[PDB]
Amino acid sequence: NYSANQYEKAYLPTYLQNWSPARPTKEKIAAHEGYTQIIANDRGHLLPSVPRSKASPWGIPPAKVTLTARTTTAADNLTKWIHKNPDLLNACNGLRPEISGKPFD
Amino acid sequence: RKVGERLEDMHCWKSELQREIDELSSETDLMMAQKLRLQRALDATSVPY
Amino acid sequence: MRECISIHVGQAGVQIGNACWELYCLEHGIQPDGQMPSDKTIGGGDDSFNTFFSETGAGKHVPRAVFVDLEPTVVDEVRTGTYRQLFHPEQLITGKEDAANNYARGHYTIGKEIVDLVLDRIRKLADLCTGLQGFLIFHSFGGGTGSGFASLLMERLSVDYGKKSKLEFAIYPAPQVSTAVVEPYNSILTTHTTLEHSDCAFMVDNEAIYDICRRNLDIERPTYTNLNRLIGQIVSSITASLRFDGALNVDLTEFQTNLVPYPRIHFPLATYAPVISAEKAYHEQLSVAEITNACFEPANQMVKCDPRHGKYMACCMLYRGDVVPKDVNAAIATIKTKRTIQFVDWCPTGFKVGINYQPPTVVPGGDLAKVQRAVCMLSNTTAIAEAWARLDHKFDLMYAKRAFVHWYVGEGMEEGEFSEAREDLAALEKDYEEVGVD
Amino acid sequence: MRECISIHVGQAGVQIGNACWELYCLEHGIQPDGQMPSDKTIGGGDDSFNTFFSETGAGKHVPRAVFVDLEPTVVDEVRTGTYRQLFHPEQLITGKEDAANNYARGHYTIGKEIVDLVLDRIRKLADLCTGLQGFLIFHSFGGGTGSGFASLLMERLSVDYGKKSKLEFAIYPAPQVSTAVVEPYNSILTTHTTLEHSDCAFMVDNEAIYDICRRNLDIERPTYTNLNRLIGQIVSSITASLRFDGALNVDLTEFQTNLVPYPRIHFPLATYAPVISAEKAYHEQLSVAEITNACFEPANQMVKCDPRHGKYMACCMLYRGDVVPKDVNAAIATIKTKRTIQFVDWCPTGFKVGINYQPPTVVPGGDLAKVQRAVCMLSNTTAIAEAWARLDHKFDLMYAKRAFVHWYVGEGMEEGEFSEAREDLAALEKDYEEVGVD
Amino acid sequence: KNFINTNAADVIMGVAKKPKPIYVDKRTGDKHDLETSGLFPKYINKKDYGI
Amino acid sequence: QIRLNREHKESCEMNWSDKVEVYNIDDTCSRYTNESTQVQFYPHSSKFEESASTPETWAKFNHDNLLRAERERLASVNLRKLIDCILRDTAEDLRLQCD
Amino acid sequence: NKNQVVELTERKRQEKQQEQEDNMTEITNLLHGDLLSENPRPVASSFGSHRVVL
Amino acid sequence: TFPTEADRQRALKAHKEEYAVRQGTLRMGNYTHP
Amino acid sequence: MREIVHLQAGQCGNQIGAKFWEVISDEHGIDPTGTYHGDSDLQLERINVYYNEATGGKYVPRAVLVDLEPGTMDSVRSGPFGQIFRPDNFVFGQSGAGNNWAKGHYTEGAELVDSVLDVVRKEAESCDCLQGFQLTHSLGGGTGSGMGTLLISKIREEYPDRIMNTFSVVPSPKVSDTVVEPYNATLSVHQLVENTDETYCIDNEALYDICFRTLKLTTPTYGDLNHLVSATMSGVTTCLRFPGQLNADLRKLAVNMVPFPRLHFFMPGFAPLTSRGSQQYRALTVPELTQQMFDAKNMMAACDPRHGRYLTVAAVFRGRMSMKEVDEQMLNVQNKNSSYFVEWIPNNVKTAVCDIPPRGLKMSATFIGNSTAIQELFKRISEQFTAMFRRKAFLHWYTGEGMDEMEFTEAESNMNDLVSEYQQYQD
Ligand SMILES: Nc1nc2c(ncn2[C@@H]2O[C@H](COP(=O)(O)OP(=O)(O)OP(=O)(O)O)[C@@H](O)[C@H]2O)c(=O)[nH]1
Ligand SMILES: Nc1nc2c(ncn2[C@@H]2O[C@H](COP(=O)(O)OP(=O)(O)OP(=O)(O)O)[C@@H](O)[C@H]2O)c(=O)[nH]1
Ligand SMILES: Nc1nc2c(ncn2[C@@H]2O[C@H](COP(=O)(O)OP(=O)(O)OP(=O)(O)O)[C@@H](O)[C@H]2O)c(=O)[nH]1
Repeated sequence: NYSANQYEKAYLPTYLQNWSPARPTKEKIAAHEGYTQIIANDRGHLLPSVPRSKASPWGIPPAKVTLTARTTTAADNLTKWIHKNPDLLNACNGLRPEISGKPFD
Repeated sequence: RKVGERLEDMHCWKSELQREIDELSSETDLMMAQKLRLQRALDATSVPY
Repeated sequence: MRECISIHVGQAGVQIGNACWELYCLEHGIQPDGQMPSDKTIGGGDDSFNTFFSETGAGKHVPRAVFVDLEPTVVDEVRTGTYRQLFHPEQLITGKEDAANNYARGHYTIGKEIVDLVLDRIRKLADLCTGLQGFLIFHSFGGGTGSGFASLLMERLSVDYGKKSKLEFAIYPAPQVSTAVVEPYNSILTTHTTLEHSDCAFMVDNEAIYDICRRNLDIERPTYTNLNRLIGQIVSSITASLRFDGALNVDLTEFQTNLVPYPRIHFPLATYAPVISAEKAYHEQLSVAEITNACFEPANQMVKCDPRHGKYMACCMLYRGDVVPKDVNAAIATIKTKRTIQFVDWCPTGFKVGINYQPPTVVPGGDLAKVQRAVCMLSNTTAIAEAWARLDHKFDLMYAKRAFVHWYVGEGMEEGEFSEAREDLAALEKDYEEVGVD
Repeated sequence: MRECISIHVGQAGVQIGNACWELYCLEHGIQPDGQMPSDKTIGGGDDSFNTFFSETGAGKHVPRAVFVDLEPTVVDEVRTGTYRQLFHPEQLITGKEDAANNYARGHYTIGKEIVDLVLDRIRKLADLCTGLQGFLIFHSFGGGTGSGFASLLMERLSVDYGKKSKLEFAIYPAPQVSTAVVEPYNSILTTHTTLEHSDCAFMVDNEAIYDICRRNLDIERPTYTNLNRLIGQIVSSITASLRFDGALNVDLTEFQTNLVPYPRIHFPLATYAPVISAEKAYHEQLSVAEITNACFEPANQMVKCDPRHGKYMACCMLYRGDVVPKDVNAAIATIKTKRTIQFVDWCPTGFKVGINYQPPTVVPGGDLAKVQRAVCMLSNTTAIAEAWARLDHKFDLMYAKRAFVHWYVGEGMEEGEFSEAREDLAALEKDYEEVGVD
Repeated sequence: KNFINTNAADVIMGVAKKPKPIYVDKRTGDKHDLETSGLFPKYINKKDYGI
Repeated sequence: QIRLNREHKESCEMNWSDKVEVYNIDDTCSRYTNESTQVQFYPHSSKFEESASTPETWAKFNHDNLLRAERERLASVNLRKLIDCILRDTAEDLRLQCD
Repeated sequence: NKNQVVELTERKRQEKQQEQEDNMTEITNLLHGDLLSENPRPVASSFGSHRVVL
Repeated sequence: TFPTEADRQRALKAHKEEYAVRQGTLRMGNYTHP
Repeated sequence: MREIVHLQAGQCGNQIGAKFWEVISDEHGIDPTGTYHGDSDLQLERINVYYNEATGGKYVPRAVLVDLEPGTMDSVRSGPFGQIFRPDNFVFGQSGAGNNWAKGHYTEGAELVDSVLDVVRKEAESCDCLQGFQLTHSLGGGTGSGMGTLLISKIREEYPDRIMNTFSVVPSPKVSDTVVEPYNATLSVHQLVENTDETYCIDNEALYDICFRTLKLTTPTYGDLNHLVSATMSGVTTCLRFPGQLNADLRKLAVNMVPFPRLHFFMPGFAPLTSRGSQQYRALTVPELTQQMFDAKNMMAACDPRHGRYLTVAAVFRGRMSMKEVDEQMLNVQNKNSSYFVEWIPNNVKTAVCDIPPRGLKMSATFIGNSTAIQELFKRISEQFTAMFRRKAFLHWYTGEGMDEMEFTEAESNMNDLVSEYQQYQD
């Protein structure tokens, strides 16, 4: 799930025809120390002491737009008319669009 | 260029005469069926006499 | 590479797309079977058809379009037509139940269960394609099945896929002819839903299509085939840049960037100048100047808008055929000098020239003339607000006496949504003069 | 060397093994009589059959499988079939009394006096074998005679032979179809007995087997011949790595080592990508890119599971036919980038690739396609727990009102074994959730 | 009766109703029940699993 | 009528066949290029220039044969309709008489 | 163009001839229309001659 | 569209005085003609 | 696919469907015996909207016949097409109605509703997904009104998601023969307006004049009148079965028709009506068709809406036409009488064109009308009811059956409420 080195032109949506970015990647790791203890028994069972992703994931008005120049009051709703929907802001391919614009005077 | 022109010209007539033979065969089958129907009617004719 | 996808929603959108694909197979010399002659053009699907067809090692030119429908009636005989062998069987989306002219019925009752399937068709088209610049959406504002079903799909394709273009094509409602009085209900519903998502919406009206033909094509008795012939020519002309090169090549990306001035309003108007009968073409001469006069003659537009009642912002001309830069630049210079033509003082230049060597072809058993120099006129003017102005007084009376709502509230809406569209429109009309004001 | 033994238990397991053996003779061209043509392949029993058939100096290919049954009907009728001369008479282990759909009746009443005879078959087969990597157990969870009898034999073969693999294959109970109401009873009984002994259990469901049959194979009226042809193809594909070579060859040990994450749970899912009708294959094309999406397309899995409702741990693809490293390594790289594919972060790598050059062949009088590029997709995900969760809320009701128990306790059981199995399942579910929690 | 004005009030307080989640399969594929399809439902949502 | 229709079928079929082979050979030969093989020196001749036909006359032949088949099919359809009507009238008359 | 126009006119003449013969055939059917002709023969849909259809 | 509210108020009065003469329903279209 | 199951009610209906069904069989080219003669490809595939398949290429009608008197059923069975109808579909009772509405609505209905519902659901499960149902019956018919009002009520809750098409004939205003008929009609319409969604209005007196106008044949048979209405109901159903750029669903039509829910009553309009010389004296042109389509004499349903105004109008055109003429004809009539419509709705015209001509003529059409002309109909029956209820003539029968005057009170009141509905909208 990492980005490779140097030859970073052979793996892009250029061939994927991907229209929702795949996954953010990086090339950097802090120098890890640690005897990397084992904290389960036989089943992925975390020993009660150690923490996990504590059941975080377990398992339309949103659209791309720039505010540009459309009446402030209409634009203000649009921002709210974009957000306040975590059913489309959290997970499951990403569900998350972008935004831009500029204010008025 | 001249050879290509002649080739497409030939291809046209090929196509329509293809299709023409096709409908001729279909119509021949249709008259087969109707001839057989007349034969059956003639077969049925006899008894009332 | 350079390709795009066509979609045909509404039972009206299927016969027109049929003619378009019927037109498209001619210039490539496609036989109805699905294969070329013994001549060598087949492969992995890479030739003039690669942008349009998918002729893989199987040798069958597979068109890159999906025809979606909700009634088995009109979608079956085409599946028994002449090129049904060409068409991918499960690309021809059929249904068993109609939307009954109801946007919401198609948009809610039946839309959920079928969009997932067509989304599967979209993705399995998406994976096989390479560059896929945009989509070709063929619909209709008074969509009996077009209205509701197009909206939901263009929502779903927008939200998952937002980084490309989406090209929209619908018949505009006839200003004084209405084959349905619930047509204003969904039409404004479609418009307000599409303003914030649609990239490029292009309209057309059948009345003036008829009005043209008995004017100069001289046929007092055309047919839908004739109607579909003209519009199919329009989309053929705009895609000739993809099909053929020229002095310069232009793309839909340029069309989007250069045509729309500002957000919301993205509704230019098409036009095709050399509309004339074969006999009138026979003993007359065509040159750039007169067709440049003809293209801007007010009676040659398919949309009932007096251009003098409005003002121009953009004008795109796409010369397909044997032309030279000299006369056209001189001719357009004279056009700039004209006084009756009134672009906004805001735009110094609003002209996007397209040059294509290829003379447009006639269709066998057709009705058009034989043209050497053609031009397509996609343009946007302020004379269009009257149409929506026509719609609102039509709609404002109707909603006050709220006819037919018993059906709409009867299957699961309320009046708030109908409220939104009116101030949505009231925004569009009020914006139209504000930008119309210099 | 590289050979194994197959076992066919339950009256369901008897036709399926036959069709597999029927299939197996085709790719080797074996005649029904038992001998090859004048061409030379016989010997001391050493050729492509040496792993499957025993064609000794007698010249007759003897399949290395045992058909065990408790009712003479189906076992005798196949003994009068077409290949009965090939088969070993008392390898066709018949019975005169049924298990009466009762696990323990099959497990206790009659299995005692028959297993020893079957054990003699095992050892007399074991001694002649050389490599004897493992076994191919064909059974069913709702085994009318499979459930009880497969359990007892598995126990005895586990205790005497614990150094080799045991490969299990059972029709998973139909989630919404229950041809028996004791079918849950014995199914949970089978599960709890097998969790601590079975090596690799692979399931499949008939309802989805039909679902493709009319979806892409387009048969509204197929029969078990088609169904056994499908599964016979599946086991043929997994044995192709044994039968032939490729870019790389993989053995059952590698799968076992690479499929099961952690002990107990050894239940992955099978899927075969190029499933299509012949005529649809006729004018279309197949390559790695599209078949990759289809095999991971959620509706192509023969198990009623949504991968989006779960998360991936293991996935195995075995490519049988003409493929190249370049596209496949790129194509899988596409899948890793895919967002819908939600593997557990525990495994950055969760794929096992098997390349086999051999194009899969058609069977005469068959219904399959003409496959050059094939892949069977073996995978394991967290979305499987619903099936067992479906069984327990089924099972808990009946057990609370203790239906049909008067039979089971009547012929020799009590509630303790029933009591034990439920918390084992309750253990499995929380285990399935604890692995699902990261 | 100003039944004209009633019809306004009839649809003004008409609220709305609901559809039913059902799916389709094929060319002429029928209206296959999505709801509890047994294929892609929300099955694991009850306080009885595992515990 | 059957006999006549089958004869016309055969004639148009043989001409179609001939255009098929000539088209195939033309396409196969057209693939030639200057550097490739299938490149041979011969002496010239007069059958190289032998004269037998002209394109407009050939098209005349084709169109005339087309017309022949067209008219024969028309006649067949007419005869079929006449037969059906005759059958109808016969049945009705017999019915009334027996009643 | 002229040749196309010339054959265009011929199609016009032929479809005139086509649409004409449709009319006379349509006229013929109306002449033989049973509803128009009101023949007293088809009223005897009964099996026995002594009994009629009411 | 206007940069300054002063130009906004300058524009609206310029069209308000020119309202009736101008064509178009919103009275922004051009009277023109000889 | 979507399909329709038909219901055959009333003793008049016993004739109605009989003529209606044989027209369909003759239109589609099936013999009286039932063995279809393959002649037109298009009619072959779209026959399953109405007919199921039987062995030997026999197309079983999916219609149910119901009555009380065996003799009529014996007659329709002994007809030229009685063989194509099923003995299964022949459900009936062994009693005489007295043609009493209450007896057919409360007494005789009770022991037959169970049986008849089984047959329809047997037929309903025989098919997959319907548009809805249509009923041939009469509002003035004694036994038909009793059965239908029961059946329509039961099927409502059974399938509240389908099309409850109704076809009823309005008795002659000048004379009703049955003197208790207005009692029968007013009772039936009370539930009918409650239950129905679509209803056709048909009058014999108009049909009698049409015989005097275009048939010109002096003495017809009642079946000849049925032949006309069967042609009309066939023409509207041609849109479903046949291809062409016109949308078929009655709901697609219905959503184009009904301004407000209480609008269920609709009037027909039909295609060239021609007399002896005029068959060879007519130049069949869309103008002269369209002229004839909106002729004050061409109407046949109730009366002249010249008295009233036109709410919604829909004409479907069957033949080789095109969008242009129907557009200009629509413009011509729109300019012909712009004021004769209502200002409440402009563009109240709904157009569809069927490209498949009928067997017998090329260019045809059908019209369905919603105007303000029905007021004359029920204002007539209004005083009829009041005058007879003024002195409760012929009432001891219904009280003996178990009926009371209070039922009449809301029935007329509901009727009166609908009368105010028509005007206060229009006026
Ligand atoms: N572009 C185009 N429009 C048409 C054509 N024929 C009719 N139209 C108009 O386009 C509209 C199409 O909308 P609908 O009538 O709802 O068609 P639909 O949604 O596909 O399905 P239906 O409701 O069954 O008709 C119609 O109202 C016509 O006015 C055509 O051939 N091409
Ligand atoms: N794999 C397979 N399954 C089948 C076949 N025919 C039926 N089945 C199903 O598989 C199940 C077989 O389990 P059982 O009924 O217990 O069969 P059994 O254990 O061999 O013995 P019995 O109790 O006699 O039937 C049946 O319930 C059927 O639903 C078949 O031909 N092949
Ligand atoms: N069959 C038939 N019915 C007719 C005819 N003319 C008028 N009708 C009327 O159509 C109505 C409907 O028939 P049904 O509902 O079956 O009649 P009913 O319930 O038995 O009661 P009645 O009206 O007394 O016959 C009858 O009431 C007749 O008044 C005709 O010529 N033939």
